[PDB]
Amino acid sequence: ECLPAEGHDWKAPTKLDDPEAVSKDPLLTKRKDLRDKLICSIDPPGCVDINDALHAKKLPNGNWEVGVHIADVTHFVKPGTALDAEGAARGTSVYLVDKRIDMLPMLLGTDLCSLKPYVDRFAFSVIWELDDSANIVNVNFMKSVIRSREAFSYEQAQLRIDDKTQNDELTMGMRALLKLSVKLKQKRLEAGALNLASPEVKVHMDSETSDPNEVEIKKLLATNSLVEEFMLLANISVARKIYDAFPQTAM
Amino acid sequence: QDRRRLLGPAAAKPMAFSNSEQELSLHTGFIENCNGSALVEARSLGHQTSLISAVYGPRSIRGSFTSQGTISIQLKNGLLEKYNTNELKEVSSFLMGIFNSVVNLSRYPKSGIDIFVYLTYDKDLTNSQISSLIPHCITSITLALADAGIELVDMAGAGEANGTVVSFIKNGEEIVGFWKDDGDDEDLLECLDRCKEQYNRYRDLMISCLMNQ
Amino acid sequence: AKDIEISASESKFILEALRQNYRLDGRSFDQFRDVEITFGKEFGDVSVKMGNTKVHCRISCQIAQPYEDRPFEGLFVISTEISPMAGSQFENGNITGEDEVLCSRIIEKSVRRSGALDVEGLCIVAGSKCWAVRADVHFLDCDGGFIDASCIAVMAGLMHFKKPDITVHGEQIIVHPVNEREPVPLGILHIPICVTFSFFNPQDTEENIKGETNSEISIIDATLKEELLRDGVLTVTLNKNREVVQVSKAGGLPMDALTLMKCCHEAYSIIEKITDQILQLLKEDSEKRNKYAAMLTSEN
Amino acid sequence: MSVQAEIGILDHVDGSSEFVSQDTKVICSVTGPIEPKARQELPTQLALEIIVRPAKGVATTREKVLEDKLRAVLTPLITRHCYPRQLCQITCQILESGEDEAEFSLRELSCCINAAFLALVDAGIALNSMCASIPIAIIKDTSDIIVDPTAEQLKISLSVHTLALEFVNGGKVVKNVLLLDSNGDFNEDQLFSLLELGEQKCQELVTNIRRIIQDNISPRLVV
Amino acid sequence: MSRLEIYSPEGLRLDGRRWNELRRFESSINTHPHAADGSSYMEQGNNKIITLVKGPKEPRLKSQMDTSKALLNVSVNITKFSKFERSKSSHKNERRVLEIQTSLVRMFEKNVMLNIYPRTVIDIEIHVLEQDGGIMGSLINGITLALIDAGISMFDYISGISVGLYDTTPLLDTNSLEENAMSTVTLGVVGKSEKLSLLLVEDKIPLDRLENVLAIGIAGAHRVRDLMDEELRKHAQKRVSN
RNA sequence: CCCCGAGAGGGGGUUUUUUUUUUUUUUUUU
Ligand SMILES: [Br-]
Ligand SMILES: [Br-]
Ligand SMILES: [Br-]
Ligand SMILES: [Br-]
Ligand SMILES: [Br-]
Ligand SMILES: [Mg+2]
Repeated sequence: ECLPAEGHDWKAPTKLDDPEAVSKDPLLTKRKDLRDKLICSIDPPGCVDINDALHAKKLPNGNWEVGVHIADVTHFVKPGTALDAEGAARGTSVYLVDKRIDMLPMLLGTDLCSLKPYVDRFAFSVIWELDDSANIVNVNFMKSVIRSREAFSYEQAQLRIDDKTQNDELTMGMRALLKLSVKLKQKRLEAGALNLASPEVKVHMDSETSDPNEVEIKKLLATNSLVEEFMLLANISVARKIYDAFPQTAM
Repeated sequence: QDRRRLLGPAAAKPMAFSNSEQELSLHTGFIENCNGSALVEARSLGHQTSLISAVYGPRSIRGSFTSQGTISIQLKNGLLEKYNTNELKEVSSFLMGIFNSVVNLSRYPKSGIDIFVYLTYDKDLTNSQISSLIPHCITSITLALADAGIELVDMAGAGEANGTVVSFIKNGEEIVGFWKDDGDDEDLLECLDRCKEQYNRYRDLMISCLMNQ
Repeated sequence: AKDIEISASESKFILEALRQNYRLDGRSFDQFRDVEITFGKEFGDVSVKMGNTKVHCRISCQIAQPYEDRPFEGLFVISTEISPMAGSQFENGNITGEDEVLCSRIIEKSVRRSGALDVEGLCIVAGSKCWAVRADVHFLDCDGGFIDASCIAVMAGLMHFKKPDITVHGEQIIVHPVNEREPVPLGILHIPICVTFSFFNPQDTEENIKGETNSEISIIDATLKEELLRDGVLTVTLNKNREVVQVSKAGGLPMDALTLMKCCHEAYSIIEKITDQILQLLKEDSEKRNKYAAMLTSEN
Repeated sequence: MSVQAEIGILDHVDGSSEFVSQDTKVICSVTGPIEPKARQELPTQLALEIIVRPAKGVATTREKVLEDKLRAVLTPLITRHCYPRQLCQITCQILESGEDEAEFSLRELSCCINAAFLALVDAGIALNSMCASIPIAIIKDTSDIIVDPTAEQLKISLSVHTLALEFVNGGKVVKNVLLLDSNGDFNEDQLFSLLELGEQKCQELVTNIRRIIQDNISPRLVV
Repeated sequence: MSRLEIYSPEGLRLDGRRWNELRRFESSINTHPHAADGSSYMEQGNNKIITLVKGPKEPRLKSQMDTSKALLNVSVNITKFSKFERSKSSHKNERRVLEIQTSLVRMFEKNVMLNIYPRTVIDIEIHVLEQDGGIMGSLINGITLALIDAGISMFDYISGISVGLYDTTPLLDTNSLEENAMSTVTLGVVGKSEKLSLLLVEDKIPLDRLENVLAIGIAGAHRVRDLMDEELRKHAQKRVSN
């Protein structure tokens, strides 16, 4: 019942200054507009619950503009509600080969909050301005509204980067992300980052019969290092900011 | 701790340790600071007492007007044995009633006679104890008042017997104060006789002190 | 005590000026005085200035033992003893007067009771040894606004103060001097700021009790002259988290509830500017001490 | 002896000052002559209300001694017979100790004397003469006499001294020794060597004070 | 975190009341005729308050005398047996109590016509026999009643009330248990008006909830005024009829 | 202004306190 009354036909307002939309959401004026940006999501094949979304542009001053966009779950789950209560209780959603026990309802996690492509979605965006050596010059945090250009798969994203046939603005940004990913991963390891390993097997259930028959191994593509490096970068900047604001109760 | 005294560190804890009928001494007028003073020392059995009395008056009272004088008595704890402030106040009240029957207040209009009794050294050597100190207080105050030159109807003295204290005047004919804690039942007559004997002895020594000294 | 004589002419003039949207210092009714914060050489030394109003706060701490009731919490006290230095109107050591006890209680409910300071982080060894933080406010010069000035002085001091670092070997406390290792800052849960409103009745009492249209005047952060001619006081404490820490309208001129709410919202805009201001002056002070530390090591 | 002082910094007081020596900073205020309380009244002379506030904590018996010694200096300085049955409030707020207050009160006392004098000058109260106070100390091994010692020097001292002299004739003639507070182990030879060097640095201080007073007050007056 | 049902889903509280119900309110006038010019015995819940008004009369010291108005004094005696756990120390000189006394004076200085009683003194003695939340509001009602009994002129009633805020649920007239589990707001409303003589918030309250809490308190205080007025007219009729 | 007297005399106009359901691997996307 704590879910939006609209349901699956919920939609971000076309205009962020519309009288009706502002009347219902007075915080909408603080919402930035990044629907002009080229956002894409790199997640596993059968991923419907998308949390992150990336983009990259080259600023006229030679520096790069990197933006990590995270699902705006806070806008839907409010403290005190039973939805928030159950969310805190579960703590996290468990992942099995069989099923997938969600922390939040399907309508919220696999649709509304999910940064699906081709649709306007609310998001909490973190935008950096960094040089070619991946050094942060400045960082800004802002709640925004985006529209994902395409929801890539890890194998699909890697092929589009390598083929060299597609040189569209999106792919050019994806390669820029990977190039900056190498720089960030380099500096991090030099700083003393660990490189542990435990690539567990993936149960390839026979999609022609019923019972599982094949056991393979998941391979780490360069796109996995792309996403990992920018997720870490996002978490670090946020950690510094929230601790500066709340030095005594920072999660 | 206190901003007016030096009581030392707060984490400090006080040191706790493990396990004739009466002999009198009287002196008067040794305190130049006041109008009258007395030193009363008594030694008997397993308890000795050395207390000092000091009379300040008659001095000014800047409030309304009174045809007679106003007496105040305050007992102070000494160095050794301590007593409850309540208990010292109670004895003070009991002493005020006594000397309001003896002091010729009519001779001191709009004046104040403040009597201080310092329980300087009260040793308890037994290897409500305040009842045994009362007769010595009355003796000190009487000596101090007489030494001060304050008019008295008669030499007020007292005695103590089994927690019962009674002060006499007029050769023991009448009573100016009666005090009784603990004790036994129907022992009034015995106490009156024993205290009158102490009263008589104390009065003789007091007169002997006020004259010869 | 020693009184301040106010003529009928002065009473009528200042009140009539308010009726014409005029206050003597030239401020606005909703205008808070410019707050100047100066840090001394030592940590915990802060000087707050609002116009002519001058207050000085000093934060200090010493090793002490916690109460039996609270073995995990440290000790924290706030002193605000007045002196004739702020004016002969104040009696030396008068800590029971109406205005004194109020001010003392406002600060206490704003900082102590509110839990602005993390007293749990003042504990060294539970039920044995802890830090005892002391905030001493010195009222140098009075031109009104002593509550607001004190609350800023205490908070700026607590956020600027740093206690000596401590390593613990069981019950053996190794107190590192500032020469050995750097001192450690205090834990601040929130930053409470006080804003005081002064009320004036331009008419008579009858029109205040039974009058239809309300006409009572309210000004923010009154000076001494405005403070001596007011009919009611309101002190509201908030923080950047948009929450009311405490509100105290202890009697005085009866005031409309909606007007009191308006004051709380007006005060929130002020406490936001003040809080950010304090933080900036703390950063620059830190940058100044570090730049000198670099120029001292380079020359060394 | 590189002290620094300001005059007339407080608004709601007849006179005020802020004296600073090294790390010792004291602000003082003076109101008077004004109406005295009945218990303060002196039939023929001026009554002095002297208050000393510590840098940390509340006023204790320690500051009560600072008030008493400061009284011994200020009392003969003021022409008290000019103000019969009248009061003069003198308040000192020590802002910074400049010394280990748990061990010493030397620098705070000298700074209070100098500040109180300056505040009396600012307030325009009848003074019989001028005055200056300096703290002196004698070190352990070297046994040298250090005028205006630092906090670190005090820690390793054998004796601590407060010297306040009364000057007349343009700050050249020592009228009297208002206060000499010597504490610790010392001999007669050390005492007079202290008094000889102490008088020199005191005379230098008065000259500096006279400069400060004229620099601040002259712009207020007319030519 | 409270394990007790402060406000059940059934809309019921620990004592049985709903969110907008006052406690048992019983006033009493002229309780101590031989001890004061005016007197009132207040029972608001488990709260028990004796209020004595002595005056207007001659000041005991001519030093403390105003020739333009009467001197108003209030002394609150919170007895050591007011709570469940007996307090060892006295509260006579407690800074919390001095503020309460000061607060009450500042309230009635602008209500009691002190100007028509120059060169006199009005002494208000209060004894709190039992305490159970909202003691400040009960103190206000006790003084207002006692002052009226003394025939001392005032412009209007001053009714006191406390309102708690349990997360989002406002609770009118809080007891000790509720005050320990949430922030409360104490109001002092003048007559039937919207004007507050006393606004007291000592614990944290969101800025958005404060206006609504005030609205609840003012409405509740008006009911307290009606009960005070009702009981007063009743006593008036029983006396004027003889 | 008020009180007093056959004759413009006198008296007053007030001075620190209701806060505690404890357990075995890094990171990223799921
Ligand atoms: Br679901
Ligand atoms: Br699209
Ligand atoms: Br001590
Ligand atoms: Br604790
Ligand atoms: Br002004
Ligand atoms: Mg993702």
